[PDB]
Amino acid sequence: IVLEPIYWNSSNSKFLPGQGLVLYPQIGDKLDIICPKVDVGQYEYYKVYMVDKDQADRCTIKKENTPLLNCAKPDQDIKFTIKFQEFSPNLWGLEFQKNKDYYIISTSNGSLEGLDNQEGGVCQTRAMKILMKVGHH
Amino acid sequence: ICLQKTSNQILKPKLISYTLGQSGTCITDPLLAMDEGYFAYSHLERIGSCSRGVSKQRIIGVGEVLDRGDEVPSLFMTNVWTPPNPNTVYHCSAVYNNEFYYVLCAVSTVGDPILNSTYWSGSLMMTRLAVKPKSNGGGYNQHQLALRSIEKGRYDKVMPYGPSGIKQGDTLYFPAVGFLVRTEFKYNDSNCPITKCQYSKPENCRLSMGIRPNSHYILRSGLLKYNLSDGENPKVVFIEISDQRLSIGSPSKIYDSLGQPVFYQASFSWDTMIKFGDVLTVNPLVVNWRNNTVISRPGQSQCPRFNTCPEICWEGVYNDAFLIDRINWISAGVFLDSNQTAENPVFTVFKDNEILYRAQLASEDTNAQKTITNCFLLKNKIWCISLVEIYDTGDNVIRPKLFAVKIPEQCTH
Ligand SMILES: *[C@@H]1O[C@H](CO)[C@@H](O)[C@H](O)[C@H]1NC(C)=O
Ligand SMILES: *[C@@H]1O[C@H](CO)[C@@H](O)[C@H](O)[C@H]1NC(C)=O
Ligand SMILES: *[C@@H]1O[C@H](CO)[C@@H](O)[C@H](O)[C@H]1NC(C)=O
Ligand SMILES: *[C@@H]1O[C@H](CO)[C@@H](O)[C@H](O)[C@H]1NC(C)=O
Repeated sequence: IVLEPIYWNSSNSKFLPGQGLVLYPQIGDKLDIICPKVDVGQYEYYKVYMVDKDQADRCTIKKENTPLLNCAKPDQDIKFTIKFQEFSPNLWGLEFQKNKDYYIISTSNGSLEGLDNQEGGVCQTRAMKILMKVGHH
Repeated sequence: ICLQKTSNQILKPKLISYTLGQSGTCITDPLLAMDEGYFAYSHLERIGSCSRGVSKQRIIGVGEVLDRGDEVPSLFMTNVWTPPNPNTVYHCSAVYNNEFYYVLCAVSTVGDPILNSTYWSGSLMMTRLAVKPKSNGGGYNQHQLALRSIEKGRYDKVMPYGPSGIKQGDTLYFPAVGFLVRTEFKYNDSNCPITKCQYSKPENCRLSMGIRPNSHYILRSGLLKYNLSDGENPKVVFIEISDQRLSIGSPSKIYDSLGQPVFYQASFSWDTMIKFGDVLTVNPLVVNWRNNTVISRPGQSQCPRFNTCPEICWEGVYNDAFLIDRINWISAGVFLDSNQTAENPVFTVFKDNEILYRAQLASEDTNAQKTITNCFLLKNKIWCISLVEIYDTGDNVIRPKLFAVKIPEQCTH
């Protein structure tokens, strides 16, 4: 199934203040995460990362991490598409398996000047985090 | 062969018996090489996930490509070797010469050398396997070397990096990569092609020559030369790719087609259109890259399919292409018809600016990843065999499939 796309922007009510955005994707499903271009409010800048549970809990990213989204193009929708499977164009050995939890956060603050902030940010202040409880329910 | 563009279903792919399970395993890190009616093959069998499952067994095998009985080619394994330790062999690459295959691999105790380059010893091994083994043939059938002498110039370490290479007389050339300390890398940022790319910065090309922008090393594709006339322990000599349309060192391939070598380099960064072309010179290595505007591969967000603007990224899939007509520059390969997912393998015959005809190998939602295509003659007809990493959702064992595809002579349905 193609899951409903997730809009990575601070207006999204699906980022619940306590727990962030929780979903239960199944193996074989697909999901887009999109940083919308500026059109109501001004552009929100983010680096978005897949991280481990501790990093999600602590709202921290490590130098070793590579973004899954680099939202820094105000006039362009930027999309990341995931299929929940073993293969991908990812070169780091990252994949998806049933009964495992995966975490996506940003410690950016939304401003251009805070794009590369490594701690806190919207992960902390707005619960802009995604928990993917793959193959669960 | 059919030289016309057509939507007729003229390609008729055949699933052929695999060269060679248990539930919950993945057969991964494949190699297939073909030369002179023979092939070489390797894989890693893992228990669990394709990326991080426990390493169970590494196979390195050779055999013959033969008519299976109905004028369709298939692979018949004749000689298999299993390294003692499945955890320590990486990045094998194969070259055929004079009734043997030579398989060059990295030996590592620190994991994949690409991901832990600073700690990798630089150790290499060469395995020689007879394509027609003998009864009690000992060292004729299977013979091992550690490569002691390695000439790498400015590069800190060098490694095989791609499935297969070529022989010229008794000199082997394996696709390879050099690890160069990044502070030693010479690059003029003014050369980064950003004139049509409003968000690109001059630095993007240089920063993207390593697996991260601040990586200790940059990666430079090239060849490892091994001259068998040297004797029983030849040196190996690295030979860098030229800097024309430079992209991060990535799995590559040099192959003979119709009398000349051709080089293919996987697009593992921002230059996502197919990188391949006739080899102008082997040493120094210069490749007359095609200006191909139609073949690409899936990436992720920064460097997805069809991207041409310099970006800082390291992502993509190896999906090679095999020249089948030099005069008209027509080639064949299996490409993944998706922007950012490893899905939907399609066997495709194409020119620089035009796809001629194609065949979906499975479904639109079938998972597929690395593809390795080699073409040859069987009883006067052009055939291609493509290894395709492939599976469908729900399969309890993941393992590549082999597809044989005859190139049609006429364009009529
Ligand atoms: C994202 O959220 C802000 C409010 O928090 C809103 O003003 C802005 O318009 C949103 N961006 C878009 C383009 O939807
Ligand atoms: C390989 O070695 C032989 C014997 O010395 C030499 O004649 C030949 O030129 C070498 N071939 C190369 C370097 O391609
Ligand atoms: C591609 O174009 C460049 C000129 O822009 C040229 O140097 C090169 O030879 C072309 N490649 C081929 C195979 O024609
Ligand atoms: C794939 O990417 C291209 C090029 O950016 C785009 O035009 C197309 O809409 C994308 N979506 C697909 C193939 O579904």
